[PDB]
Amino acid sequence: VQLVQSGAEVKKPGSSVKVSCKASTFSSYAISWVRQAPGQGLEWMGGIIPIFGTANYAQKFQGRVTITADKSTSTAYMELSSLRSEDTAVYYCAREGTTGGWLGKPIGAFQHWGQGTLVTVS
Amino acid sequence: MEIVLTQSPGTLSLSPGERATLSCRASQSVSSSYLAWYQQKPGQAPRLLIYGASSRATGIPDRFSGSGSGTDFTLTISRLEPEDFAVYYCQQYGSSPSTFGQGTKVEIKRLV
Repeated sequence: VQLVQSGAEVKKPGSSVKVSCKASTFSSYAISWVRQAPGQGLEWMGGIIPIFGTANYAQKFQGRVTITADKSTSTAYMELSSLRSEDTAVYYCAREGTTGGWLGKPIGAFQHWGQGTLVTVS
Repeated sequence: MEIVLTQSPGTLSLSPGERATLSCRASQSVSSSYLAWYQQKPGQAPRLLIYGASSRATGIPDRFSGSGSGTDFTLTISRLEPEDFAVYYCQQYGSSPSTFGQGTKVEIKRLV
């Protein structure tokens, strides 16, 4: 289980950014996005179970975050629009742990994390 | 209404070998003790230490333990090793949205 994210981005205020996370089962477990600013700790944005294809968002980001997934490429995506200086952060994709294969029960907490993607808003 | 988690202290300054006790207080009782703890070192992703308030994640050493229920949770490192100076976060995942504490930095005590 490895999560590998897209590279750092520097963005203009008011633009949108889309970050990817490639997993290396994919369709059956919850993938979340969590961000972290310089020097707000960690902050949960939303999550997606790719098999169901729909996302759940924190109300804080509703209306400007889009979380999608692609089964063939084993890739999750987070798009964040209308960027502001306060959105400068490392954005992480995370997957819940399991006690196991299919003998494992999911345990909710984030066992697996991508390396993060720094998004800087000028 | 999201559950807010507040950690204390903001910074804990200790020497190697000392016991570290970190607290996490929730604004509302955490459903099913679905509470986790993470370690993070600078420029690295977080690492899961504890889930379900008190269960150690795979590969996590015996000196880490978690306890608590309701609104008060504690992560204890029984004897701090040098590799344990880091930031620690708590997280609840019992209710939507999942939320995290602001982090407690565990750092080495300044020279006398």
